[PDB]
Amino acid sequence: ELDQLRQEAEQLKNQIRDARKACADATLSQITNNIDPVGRIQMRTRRTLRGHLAKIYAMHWGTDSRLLVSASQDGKLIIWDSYTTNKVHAIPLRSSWVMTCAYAPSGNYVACGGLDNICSIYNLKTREGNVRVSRELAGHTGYLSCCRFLDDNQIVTSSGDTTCALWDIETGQQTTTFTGHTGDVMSLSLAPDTRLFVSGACDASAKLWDVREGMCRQTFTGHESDINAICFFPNGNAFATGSDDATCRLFDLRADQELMTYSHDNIICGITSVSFSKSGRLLLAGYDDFNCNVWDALKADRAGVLAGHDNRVSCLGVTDDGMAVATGSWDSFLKIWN
Amino acid sequence: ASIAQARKLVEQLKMEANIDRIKVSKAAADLMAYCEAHAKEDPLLTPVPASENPFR
Amino acid sequence: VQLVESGGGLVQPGGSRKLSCSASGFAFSSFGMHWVRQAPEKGLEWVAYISSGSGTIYYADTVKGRFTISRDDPKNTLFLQMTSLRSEDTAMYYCVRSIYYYGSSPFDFWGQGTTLTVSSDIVMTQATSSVPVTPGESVSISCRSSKSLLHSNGNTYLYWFLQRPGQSPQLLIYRMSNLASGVPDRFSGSGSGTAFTLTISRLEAEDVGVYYCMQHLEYPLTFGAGTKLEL
Amino acid sequence: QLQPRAVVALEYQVVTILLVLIICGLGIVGNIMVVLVVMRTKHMRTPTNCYLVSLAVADLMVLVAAGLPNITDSIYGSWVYGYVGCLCITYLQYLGINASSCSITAFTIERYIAICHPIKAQFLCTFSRAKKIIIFVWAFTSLYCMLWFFLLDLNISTYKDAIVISCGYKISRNYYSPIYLMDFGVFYVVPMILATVLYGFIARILFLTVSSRKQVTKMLAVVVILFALLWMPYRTLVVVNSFLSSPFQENWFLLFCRICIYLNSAINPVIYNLMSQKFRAAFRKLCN
Amino acid sequence: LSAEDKAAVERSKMIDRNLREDGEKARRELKLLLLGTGESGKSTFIKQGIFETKFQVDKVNFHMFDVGGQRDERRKWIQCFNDVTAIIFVVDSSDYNRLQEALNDFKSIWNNRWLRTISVILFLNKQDLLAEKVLAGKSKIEDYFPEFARYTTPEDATPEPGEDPRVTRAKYFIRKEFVDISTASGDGRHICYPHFTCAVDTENARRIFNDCKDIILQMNLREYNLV
Repeated sequence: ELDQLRQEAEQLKNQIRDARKACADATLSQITNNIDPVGRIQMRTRRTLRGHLAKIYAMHWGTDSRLLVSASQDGKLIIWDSYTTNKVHAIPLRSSWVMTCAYAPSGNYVACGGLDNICSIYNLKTREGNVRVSRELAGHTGYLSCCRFLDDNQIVTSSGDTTCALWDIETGQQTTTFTGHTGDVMSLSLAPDTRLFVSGACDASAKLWDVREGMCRQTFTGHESDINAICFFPNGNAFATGSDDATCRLFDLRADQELMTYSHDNIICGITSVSFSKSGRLLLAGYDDFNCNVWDALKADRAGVLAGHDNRVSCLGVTDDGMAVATGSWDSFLKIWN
Repeated sequence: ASIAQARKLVEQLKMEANIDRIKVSKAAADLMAYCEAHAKEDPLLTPVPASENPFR
Repeated sequence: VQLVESGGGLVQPGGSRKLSCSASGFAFSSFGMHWVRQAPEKGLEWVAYISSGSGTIYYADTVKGRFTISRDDPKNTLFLQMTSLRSEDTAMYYCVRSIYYYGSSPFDFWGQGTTLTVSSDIVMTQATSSVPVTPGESVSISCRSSKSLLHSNGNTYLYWFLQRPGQSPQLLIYRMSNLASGVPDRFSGSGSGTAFTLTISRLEAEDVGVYYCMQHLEYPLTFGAGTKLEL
Repeated sequence: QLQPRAVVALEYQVVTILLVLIICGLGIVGNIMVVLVVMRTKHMRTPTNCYLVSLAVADLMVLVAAGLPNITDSIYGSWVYGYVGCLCITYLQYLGINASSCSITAFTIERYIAICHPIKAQFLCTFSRAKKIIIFVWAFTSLYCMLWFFLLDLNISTYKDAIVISCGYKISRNYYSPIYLMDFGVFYVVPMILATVLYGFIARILFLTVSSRKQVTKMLAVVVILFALLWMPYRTLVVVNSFLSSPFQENWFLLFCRICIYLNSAINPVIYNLMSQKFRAAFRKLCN
Repeated sequence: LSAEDKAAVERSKMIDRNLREDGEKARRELKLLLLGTGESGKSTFIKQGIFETKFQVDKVNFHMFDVGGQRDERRKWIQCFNDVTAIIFVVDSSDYNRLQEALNDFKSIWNNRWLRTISVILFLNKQDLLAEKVLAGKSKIEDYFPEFARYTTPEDATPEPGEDPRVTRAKYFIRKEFVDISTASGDGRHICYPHFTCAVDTENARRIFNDCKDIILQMNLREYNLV
């Protein structure tokens, strides 16, 4: 009974591997060897954001490329005016163990969550003049990982269990549940058209889901350890994953293959955050050695090093217009690079 | 029973096997074309003058 | 959100009287507050300002040294102490809320007002005073400034207020382009630096009040003469 | 007095110059080493590092401002610098030798609070508190050494064949008993007594991993003995001279006292940083 | 530059003052993390998603945290519990079937890369049931551990005045297992503090207070250049 199913699954895996091998007509490095390198990238810290008194664990830019939300272990969200370094708001949190924060594309709400298993949504534009909890989303059985807004009413969350969820903020219910992982889901990334999203987990695999159907489409392997970050390409046809094996990998949706591997012999530390530039030419990765590295996406060469953080760089962020990069670390400081 | 999980895994592998895949060279060309088409208007790759920098 | 003001009456010249405004429905400690004077048959005038933490206090030149503003945070009320009253202070006094963060609308809510009866600046000019109107038509109200209100940070500081007959002034447009909450999409504003215009489309019966033009580039804040639309 | 001066027979010359060059160079490179290690490494924001960079700057001041004029005064015999030379160089001399003592005092007090009252020290001893203590130390010592600005001079003891200029005192030597007695008192006996008492408290706490308790007690003992013994000759000579009829120069005792000064200043980096594990790990991560 | 900008920066300064006050208030507490399986009794060992517990000993505030409802196999949320004062591990004694699992869990926590400098306070709960199990026979710890055939109780350490010799040997073997795992690595940065306790003890808070004082003393012995 079970033997036939196991044999069929093995045969299907072999067939898909053969399909990948037959679709691998050439290597990206061989094609891109004739492309001129980007040279040396020298980014200087332009703003230093102070006010957090604990480890910063999450950040998220706004759509206007000015407002910035950050989360830290002291139990408070701070909304920053990055141009003037002012603090627009300071939102207390019921649980001090916050691991994620999101900024709505409309700029009206922010979301946060962590070890309390609850996604709390805060209303920023109220007639009373203060920030108030809209509702508390409940239903997850594990610690709440990264969360991202689709619009003012739908949000996609990842938990410490092996499931992702789609929520309706107006009614506070779980519309769709995404199952299939065999480990703790750590990172999320939304496609620019908000029709697909990718999730990285602790099973050393990444999966592609569609929102409206709730069905897994593609599965990507190649990492030897836990995946901690994931980020789409600007064109929406590729994505990059960072893991704990000191290796960034570029994956493809249309070819369903590993496309490029970013690694150095001098890097032995895991990767915390992964982000792209506006054009996708530069890949920025936060590392455990207190530094952030800029990788040429096509040529897989190091372009520059970002240094100046005294602890673990825990989060990365690039503005929509691509003007600046904001890095947050465990030393309770956030720096804006340009 | 694990039979349901095995059937689910087999069905998922079956629906993931029937995917219209393109060659690696075509995707590499598409990525190169996208990167070259947007080489400008990339402040990180091509720095802007201080008059155009809000973080000066 | 409710602002109730009390303490008016008839005062002999040279006397002293204190006005009080009670606030409810919002976080009083997080908002700055102003005092605005209406005059019996004239336009709005600015009196005083106190910050959220009472760090900064500003006064008009006509009331400096004789008027005092104070704030009580535990008991959500605002006080205005008047000394050496002249006949020029016979007017109606309003209390206006303000918060002043990035992307906010400062002059959003106004109080009911109290009637008091006794016995280098920027000139904001509204040349037209009365415009006959017909419902369903579109009209424009112009505004001119002695100094350009466009700042080096890219923001212009123009505020449009509507005062219906027998009611407190109501905010319409702030920073010349941002529509206030609760304002229908009929109203729109445009301008550049010195010349400004408020555009109204599909006029209704609720737009019969007097429109005012305010600047917020520097203290003291100045208002316009006022344009009245009559059906 | 007698015309032909007592000339160096070119053993005093060489011996003096070599010992000063050795001690001062080693101390200078050590203090620059600790400052560079704490500033280049990422995680040296601890209050301990504030105290130890204060002590390193004070020791560098002492060395560069007190030991190097000895080379010149040896080769040439006179003080070839000027009036402003004596004022500035001597302000720096005294400021260093008092700021070193104050830094030692404050570091001993915080060692006591951290070892004998660990939870209170965790809630209390921060980097801002250390910065405040250090700036108060430096300001209150700079005031005293401005008081030194107002009392120096170049004394001329001239033989009929040749002249000697060494910068000395504006008024008689016996009027300097207040400055020197207060100097002795605070900057010598309060750190000595404080170190003995508080480090004995630390030792009785430690005695009741015992291997971590073994070497720390002998390190504390050698710190106390080194401080007391190396600082006694200069301070006691300076206090005794203010009460004698004609003071004691003798040109071989003054070398002894000043060498003790420079040895303390050169030895402080070794005994406060190189003997630790934090500094050694920082040097290993920094310098392969 | 502008009046609205000045008002905004004044609001930011007020927010800064509030943040500094809140951080100063929250700074003065010691944080402890509590781990152990269902069998442990970790819920009731101090009489006074995320579970919250607060107790005060000698005017010192302790803030103990218990993470419930998660999976005990893989624990990757430990990285947010770094820089705590101590980790409290409660071991269900007198349960010979899961002693190996408890030892494996202690080994996994001790060798975690985020807890290299964090000490562990170890509690062996309800030693009473261990006493009846070793006094009544018919439950051989020899079967579950083959090393309990040549082991003899140390001559140096002493038992309770009324304690039987048979209880003490088993207690010392169980403690020795955890001590051996603790001393197998760590390079001396963090140490373990074994403790024997039962369900009716009221002195566990003082034990935690003393162990925390020892932990902070060892931390300041290295932070301040003494060792």
